[PDB]
Amino acid sequence: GSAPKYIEHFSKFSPSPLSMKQFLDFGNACEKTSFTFLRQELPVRLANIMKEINLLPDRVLSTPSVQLVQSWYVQSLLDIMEFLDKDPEDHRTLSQFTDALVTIRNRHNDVVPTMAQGVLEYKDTYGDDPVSNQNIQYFLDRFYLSRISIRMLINQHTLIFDPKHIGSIDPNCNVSEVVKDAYDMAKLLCDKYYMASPDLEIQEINAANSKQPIHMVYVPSHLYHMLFELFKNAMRATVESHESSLILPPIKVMVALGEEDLSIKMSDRGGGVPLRKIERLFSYMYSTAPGLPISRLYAKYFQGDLQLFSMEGFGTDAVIYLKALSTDSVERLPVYN
Ligand SMILES: COc1cc2c(cc1OC)[C@H](c1cccnc1)N(C(=O)c1ccc(O)cc1O)CC2
Ligand SMILES: CC(C)c1ccc(COc2ccc(CC(=O)NCCN)cc2Cl)cc1
Ligand SMILES: [Mg+2]
Repeated sequence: GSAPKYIEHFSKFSPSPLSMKQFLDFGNACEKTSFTFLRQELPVRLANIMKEINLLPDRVLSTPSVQLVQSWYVQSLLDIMEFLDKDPEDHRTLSQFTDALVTIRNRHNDVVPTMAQGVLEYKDTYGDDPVSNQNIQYFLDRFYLSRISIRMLINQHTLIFDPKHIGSIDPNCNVSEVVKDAYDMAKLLCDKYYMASPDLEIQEINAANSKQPIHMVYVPSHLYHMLFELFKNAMRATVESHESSLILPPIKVMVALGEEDLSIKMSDRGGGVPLRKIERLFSYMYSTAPGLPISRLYAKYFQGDLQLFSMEGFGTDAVIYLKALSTDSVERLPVYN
């Protein structure tokens, strides 16, 4: 096989950050453009991250968990080679490719629980010192980011080439609606496991159009994933702090739209978290026993971020920061150096 020389040639190239605007303009600006493009860009982004995997020490590199995904990436890389020589125009050369993408998405579905079981066997084999933390944390933020960037291209392709929504993108994303959806769903999960559930106050704030409901251009899939996780905590927290009590304070969410920042605060009153312990809530390692950090990545992905400020003995605040503009909204891709 040539896979390591393939990795070699394509780890030369750089991932190409796309905007929302570009993602949309594919709308269709046609399959053949999407094909000719992706059959370069995927290899590039696969190659790039696979080059980084290979830079891990043998004590990590050797472990079952790693080699397994390292394998998947190869099998995937290879699958996309097949289409380098093939010319578009042929409606069947395009068809077989879409299939190829689907099979690859579905091959990679377990990356998360898998990487986890590698972390875990590391903590027990080698230990949980802070330096191990920074390394794991450095790498996985990048790995998992890279991972997201790839899913994004793949869904974009398959969902279009099978109109209001444009694949995983809503150009008219009513944010509050997504917020209810994530809440309702969390409420369901909460009630089920707890027989109660704090209510939800939402309040919009439209800087410019002081009155108008807040539409934005996003991948609502991603926005849900994040909101959902945040609620899960806001509820778990709110409940356990007040199980000996009667009255269950709601979960206030605020949505602010400014000149560039669309911000979402999820205030709970769950007896909060002392500052010392906050960094840890984003640590892949220090939260492996046998969430947020991934939700954080999803934010950073289109140039946003996700922060916690709690007040030990009151409650936590959790802000999702999104760029307000299709123009300022570009992929954050981990890149080689
Ligand atoms: C590891 O130590 C701790 C972690 C967390 C909390 C407290 C911790 O020790 C004191 C805190 C909490 C847990 C249970 C009940 N009430 C609050 N959390 C929060 O306040 C919280 C965290 C995240 C979030 O999105 C919302 C929250 O309310 C949970 C974590
Ligand atoms: C399972 C996955 C997520 C995993 C588990 C564990 C790790 C641990 O990563 C470490 C820990 C220590 C060192 C010291 C060193 O030798 N530095 C030289 C490197 N330049 C390097 C690395 Cl890459 C990474 C990834
Ligand atoms: Mg923070």
